[PDB]
Amino acid sequence: ANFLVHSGNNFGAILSSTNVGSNTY
Amino acid sequence: ANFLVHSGNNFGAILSSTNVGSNTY
Amino acid sequence: ANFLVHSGNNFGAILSSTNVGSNTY
Amino acid sequence: ANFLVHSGNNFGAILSSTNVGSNTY
Amino acid sequence: ANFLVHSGNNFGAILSSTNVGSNTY
Amino acid sequence: ANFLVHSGNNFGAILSSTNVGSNTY
Amino acid sequence: ANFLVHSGNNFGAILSSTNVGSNTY
Amino acid sequence: ANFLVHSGNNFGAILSSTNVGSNTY
Amino acid sequence: ANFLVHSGNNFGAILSSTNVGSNTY
Amino acid sequence: ANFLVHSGNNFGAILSSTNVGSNTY
Repeated sequence: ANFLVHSGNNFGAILSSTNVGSNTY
Repeated sequence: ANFLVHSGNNFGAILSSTNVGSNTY
Repeated sequence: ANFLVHSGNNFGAILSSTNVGSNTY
Repeated sequence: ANFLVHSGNNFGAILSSTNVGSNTY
Repeated sequence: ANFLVHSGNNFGAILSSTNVGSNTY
Repeated sequence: ANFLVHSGNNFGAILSSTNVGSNTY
Repeated sequence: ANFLVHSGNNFGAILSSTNVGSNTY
Repeated sequence: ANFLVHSGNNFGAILSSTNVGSNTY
Repeated sequence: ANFLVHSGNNFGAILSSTNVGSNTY
Repeated sequence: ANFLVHSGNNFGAILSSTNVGSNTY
C-alpha cells in the first residue's frame, strides 16, 4: 500500500512550472 | 491499494503551468 | 483499488494551464 | 475498482485552460 | 508500505521549476 | 490642463482589487 | 500641464491589489 | 510640464501589492 | 520640465510590494 | 530639466519590497 497525504500548503504564485503541489505516482 | 489525499491547499495564482495541485496517477 | 480524494482547495486565478486541481488517472 | 472524489474546491477565475477541477479517466 | 506526508509548507513564488512541494513516487 | 491616456492594456484576471486600469483623478 | 500616457502593458493576474496599471492623479 | 510615459511592461502575477505599473502623481 | 520614461520591463512575480515598476512623482 | 529612463530590466521575483524598478522623484 502507498499513502500520499497533502495538506495545508500555501502557494503564492506559480509561473511556467510543472508538478507543483501534486501527488504524482 | 493506492491512496491519494489532497486537502486545504491555497494557490494564489497559476500561469502557464502543468500538473499543479492534482492527483496524477 | 485506487482512491483519489480532492477537497477544500482554493485557487485564486488560473491562466493557460493544464491539469490543475484535477484527479487524472 | 477506481474511486475519484471531488469536493469543496473554490476556483476564482480560469482562462484558456484544460482539465481544471475535473475527474479525468 | 510507503507513507508520504506533506503539511504546512509556505511557498512565496515559483518560476520555471519542476517537482516543487510534491509527493513524487 | 491635465491629460490622461489609457490604451492597449491587456489584463488577464482581476480579483478583489481596486483602481485597476483606471484614470483616477 | 501634466501628461500621463499608458500603453501596451500586459498583466497576467492581479489579486487583492490597489492602484495597478492606473493613471492616479 | 510633467511627462510620464508607460509602455511595453509585462507583469506575470501581482498579489497584495500597491502602486504597481502605475503613473502616480 | 520632468520626463519619466518606462519601457520594456519584464516582472516575473510580485508579492506584498509597493511602488514596483511605477513612475512615482 | 530631469530625465529618467528605464528600459529592458528583467525581474525574476519580488517579495515584500519597496521602490523596485521605479522612477521615484
